[PDB]
Amino acid sequence: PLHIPPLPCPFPSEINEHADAVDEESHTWLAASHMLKGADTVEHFRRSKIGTLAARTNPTVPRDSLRLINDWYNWLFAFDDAFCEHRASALARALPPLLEILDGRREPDGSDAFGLALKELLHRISDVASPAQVDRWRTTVKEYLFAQIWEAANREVDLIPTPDDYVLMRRITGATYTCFALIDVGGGYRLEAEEWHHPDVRTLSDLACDLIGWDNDLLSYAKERGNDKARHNLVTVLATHKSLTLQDALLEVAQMHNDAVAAFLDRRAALDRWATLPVRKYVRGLEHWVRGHIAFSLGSARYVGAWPDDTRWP
Amino acid sequence: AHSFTGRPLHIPPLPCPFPSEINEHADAVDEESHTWLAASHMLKGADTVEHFRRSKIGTLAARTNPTVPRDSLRLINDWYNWLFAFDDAFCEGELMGHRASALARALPPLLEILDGRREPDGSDAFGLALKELLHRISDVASPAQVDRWRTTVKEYLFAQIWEAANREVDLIPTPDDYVLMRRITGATYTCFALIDVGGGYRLEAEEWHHPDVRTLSDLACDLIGWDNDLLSYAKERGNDKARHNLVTVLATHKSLTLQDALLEVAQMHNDAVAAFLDRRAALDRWATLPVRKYVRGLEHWVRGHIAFSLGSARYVGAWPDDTRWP
Amino acid sequence: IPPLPCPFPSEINEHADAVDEESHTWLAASHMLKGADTVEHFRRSKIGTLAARTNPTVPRDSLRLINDWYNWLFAFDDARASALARALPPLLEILDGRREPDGSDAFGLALKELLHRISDVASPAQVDRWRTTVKEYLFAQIWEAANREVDLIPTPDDYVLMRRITGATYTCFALIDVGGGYRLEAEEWHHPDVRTLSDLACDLIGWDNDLLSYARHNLVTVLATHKSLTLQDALLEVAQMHNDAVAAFLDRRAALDRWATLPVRKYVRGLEHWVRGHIAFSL
Amino acid sequence: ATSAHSFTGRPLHIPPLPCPFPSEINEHADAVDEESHTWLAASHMLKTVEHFRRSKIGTLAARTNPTVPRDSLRLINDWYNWLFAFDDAFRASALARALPPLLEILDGRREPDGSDAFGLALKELLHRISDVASPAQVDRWRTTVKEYLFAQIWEAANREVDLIPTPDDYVLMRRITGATYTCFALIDVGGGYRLEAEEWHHPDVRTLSDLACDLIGWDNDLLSYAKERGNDKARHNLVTVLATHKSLTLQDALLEVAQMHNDAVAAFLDRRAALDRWATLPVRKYVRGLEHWVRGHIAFSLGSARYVGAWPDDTRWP
Ligand SMILES: CC(C)=CCC/C(C)=C/CC[C@H](C)CCOP(=O)(O)OP(=O)(O)O
Ligand SMILES: CC(C)=CCC/C(C)=C/CC[C@H](C)CCOP(=O)(O)OP(=O)(O)O
Ligand SMILES: CC(C)=CCC/C(C)=C/CC[C@H](C)CCOP(=O)(O)OP(=O)(O)O
Ligand SMILES: [Mg+2]
Ligand SMILES: [Mg+2]
Ligand SMILES: [Mg+2]
Ligand SMILES: [Mg+2]
Ligand SMILES: [Mg+2]
Ligand SMILES: [Mg+2]
Ligand SMILES: [Mg+2]
Ligand SMILES: [Mg+2]
Ligand code: NA
Ligand code: NA
Ligand code: NA
Repeated sequence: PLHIPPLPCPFPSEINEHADAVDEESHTWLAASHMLKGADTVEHFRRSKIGTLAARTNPTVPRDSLRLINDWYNWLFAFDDAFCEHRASALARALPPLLEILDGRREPDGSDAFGLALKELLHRISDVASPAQVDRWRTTVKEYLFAQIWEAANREVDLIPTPDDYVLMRRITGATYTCFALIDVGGGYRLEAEEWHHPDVRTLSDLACDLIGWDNDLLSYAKERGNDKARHNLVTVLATHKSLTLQDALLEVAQMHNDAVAAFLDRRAALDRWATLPVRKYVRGLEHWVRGHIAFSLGSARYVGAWPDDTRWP
Repeated sequence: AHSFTGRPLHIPPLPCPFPSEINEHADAVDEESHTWLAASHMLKGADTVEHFRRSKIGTLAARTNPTVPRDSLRLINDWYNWLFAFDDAFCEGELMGHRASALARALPPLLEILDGRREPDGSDAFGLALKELLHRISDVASPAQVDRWRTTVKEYLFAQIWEAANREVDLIPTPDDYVLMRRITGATYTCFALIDVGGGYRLEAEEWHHPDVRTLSDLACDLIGWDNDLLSYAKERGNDKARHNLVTVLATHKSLTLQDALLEVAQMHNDAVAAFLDRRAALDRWATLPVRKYVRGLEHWVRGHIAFSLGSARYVGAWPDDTRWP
Repeated sequence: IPPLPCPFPSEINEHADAVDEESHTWLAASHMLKGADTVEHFRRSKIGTLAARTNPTVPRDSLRLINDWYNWLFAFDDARASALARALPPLLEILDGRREPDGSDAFGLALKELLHRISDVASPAQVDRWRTTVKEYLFAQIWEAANREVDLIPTPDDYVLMRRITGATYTCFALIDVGGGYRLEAEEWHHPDVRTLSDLACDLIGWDNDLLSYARHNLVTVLATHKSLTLQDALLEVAQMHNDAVAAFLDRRAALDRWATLPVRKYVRGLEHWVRGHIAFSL
Repeated sequence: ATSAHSFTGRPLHIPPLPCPFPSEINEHADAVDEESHTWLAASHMLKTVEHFRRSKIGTLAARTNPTVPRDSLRLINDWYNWLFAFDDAFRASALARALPPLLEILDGRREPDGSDAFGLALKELLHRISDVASPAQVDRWRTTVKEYLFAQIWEAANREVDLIPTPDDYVLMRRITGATYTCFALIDVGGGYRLEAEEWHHPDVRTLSDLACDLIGWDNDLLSYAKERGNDKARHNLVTVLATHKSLTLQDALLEVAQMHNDAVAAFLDRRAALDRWATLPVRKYVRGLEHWVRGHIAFSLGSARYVGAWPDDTRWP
């Protein structure tokens, strides 16, 4: 029997007071968008309680911010499942129409579910964000879209990516940065250029991004075995490239998690010496995101049901 | 050069009211930067290094950055030499450039170097040179400026996968897809990102990201990409059917003669210049000194680039002798 | 008394009466007011109605902080040039965040508490923005005393310039972005268009207060004295200046609308709420 | 001008003002100084002129701004000339009432009178700063000038009632009575760069700026003490303030100013080490600007006929 290692995290575990209402509202939005073809797919999303992830990762934001962020999470889950998760060339050639919409240079066709929804989200983000904040978000979305071609490339040649390549690319394949980009926007504040881009702030963002990607890899491993051999998963990557048992691969992912937490706490102590209020709120945002994501992933029907009944949990 | 049309082509004029200037350090820095490129071992062939020497890449750096001090010009000239060498050897090359999956899978080691997360291998000429340039930019730029440059480089690298995607299935991109992607496949934004750095100043978040500044930057980027497409068309017929070229795209998708394709590129250039002058008038009403300096930077870049493209051995020699110039 | 037309929205913070009571209790606890009659006058004045009408969008905690600051200003206004100038360095020391205040000055103790509470919800740049406006307001008081000391009515040009800083309006404009939980960047705040709108709004509030409250430091008196006008003609010229400033505000706002970021738009709506809310409170 | 022997009847020892900051001078010092002195002559602000010439104001500009290009040094040199002339040339009530016309010129709401030498010059300098600075940078400078002008009323208030100000009041007010902040406001402008709001206003950067401002004011007070004895009993001078309020001999007051100097240097180095952990390149250039200002000011003041000449012949120099 497999033992899932614990994912210790000293960060506060909180949830937005608007979780229940906004989750239902954002799910209804997703259903109305026609981004998902199957009624069964719509129901699987509903059961996953995507709005619980939104509320746990953004526990401080006002209701209208949570709703906007929840709609964005729903777009990403839908897009990730429907577009991304065969042939790198076909998928690369599909991107420019979407990039046109993202740059606001073209009206989507009436039949383009993903384009119509992305246009609406860009407009709604633009209503509550500065041009710098909008571009910050847009840049992260573009990197995410192009990162999906890299996943398609690995599937096309039927290779498990190497640890070095995977850990680098996992930071942008997961879209976590596109959600970090809405922390200040969601809270109604705005980090200045040298606040946002400060090496300490970037380092904490990168470690938070690693933690969320790796934590999802550990907990989503079981359901990913059912889809292209869990190719894009640190458990599969370490098992394959270090010739580990599944149990030892799970433990190595837990080790990398613990080491990233240690690295986060160290850099945070340095940042604490100089950080302004806006930077402190953003870093607390990263902490809520990492901890809220673990709470969500351990409890979501998206991940839990795929684990065999005899799997042990900490 | 062998003629590729039934009757001589007339290269249309590329009118531009922007000042045409050259950095006073052009001659000395061109030679210094070329020596740096040769010393880097990024280019394997002596013949390749010689064709780069003949192209006078430092003339492009000096014309596009005419105001910057010598140390700035040298750094920017080294960056242009990196881009020319990399674009020719990697992006448009036989091994990586003809399959989306191969090019995509080759990027992560380079991205690692770009993020300052890894020492290049002693034999990785492109990686060692990129690490050196990252460090030299970091010496004279704020973290926001370095990240801005790094972001434009990542956008450029990812964009190359799309070019490879087109080569792989042997298709000419449609006009709408090509004009969108041509703004990021050409690395022009990575050079715009060094205008404030080069001049010793720094646009703040809302200056850089202001819709008016982004619009002028996008129009400048269009002009440079299309102007390069017009003048590099002849040399590009010799590699991959000039697939990534507005002339090929319009000729193919609108069923135009090459002469009519060239004229439609010139019309698009004239439209972009008119759009630039219109948006510049709006920006003039609010622009701070740093924003005005950056926009003058865009104007110098567009005009200096036309002068380079009309005069560089990289482009001129591939045109048949019966080609009429503007 | 001529009308003061104003196309800016008239709104009130829903927390007006709850926070007015809380803030008045805070003022009574501060001992900044000596007389029981003065404390009762302040209670009945509903200073929190001015705070709520001039800051109608801010959350309750922001309204409470701003209401306490208005109470500090009104108390400080209620309580010669040389004496005034020499009284400032101890307030400045508290303001600088350089030393804890003595039990000795009620104004110092409360100013320190407000600085701490502003620092808790503002960036260092925002705190320094507010500090600068408070210093200018304090130094501006000396100028008023200078005129009183030699029994002079100030000239129109001197009065209109100094009236912008004698009234402390800029100290309240400095808490608009803070109160709303956002922050204008240096080049947003200091853009000539944003400074011009800030200055026109400050002009309007000062001139509106002068006219509605109508003595030596009053635009009606200044114009009547220096332009040899009847009281009625002085009142009308003040109303004309008001209408000209409103017109100037709308035209400059139209120019700003071309380029303004969302934070700048929110701030400018803040100026509009302040001008209109001030008139609503005064009437 | 001065005495052979001490006004105390014992030779006075001027304590050293130790400082590990590099002493540098702008390569354009001599040329720009002459040009700036010409400018001042042409302004008609001086009606004094010969002592300024001998004082070599341009040497202070060049020592305090050693890295800036020639055009920046010239602008800064003209501004120093404006300040030295104004401090010399300029009752609390009369002084307070003289400020608004100057404030109007500063805020562009008024043209100066054809006869207003100081207003005409201030207008020209504002426009020349505006030519090479962002609106935020111009407002930074404008704000420090206003604070400087208002601070002169506090000096007039003490003079009017004949009070020596207390150490706590004087030390606070000395940071704005001296106009030092108006010169710090041109460090980034002079260098062709610009600190962001949260760079400029960071507590570490404000602390270093305030300590640098303290150092320059106290160092000037120590070295200008003899000259200021001949002007309103050296009322506005830390030596007078400490001697009066802490019941010190003048010799012990000089030594206490040097102790405060050494304490401020130590505090600067400690805070600079903390700032080193986060500082961006523009912040590092500005902080190096503060160091050059403090050190260049000591070099200038110790060698200046403006200060050295007033001390008795038996004074013991460091
Ligand atoms: C893009 C997306 C799916 C969701 C958006 C919300 C989000 C950033 C969640 C954090 C978890 C992880 C990085 C999601 C993407 O990985 P992966 O594709 O392995 O997600 P899965 O394990 O749920 O399938
Ligand atoms: C990236 C590079 C090659 C040069 C760096 C300098 C630069 C941004 C030049 C502007 C011209 C054009 C956008 C070059 C890339 O396209 P293309 O591959 O069509 O250039 P080519 O026509 O010279 O081959
Ligand atoms: C304002 C002025 C005089 C010059 C501008 C240059 C400047 C800021 C010099 C630093 C030294 C000191 C603060 C001068 C003002 O004090 P004080 O009036 O005691 O100077 P003094 O000792 O030269 O008379
Ligand atoms: Mg997925
Ligand atoms: Mg995925
Ligand atoms: Mg997963
Ligand atoms: Mg290319
Ligand atoms: Mg090429
Ligand atoms: Mg080309
Ligand atoms: Mg003085
Ligand atoms: Mg002195
Ligand atoms: Na700010
Ligand atoms: Na000011
Ligand atoms: Na700025």
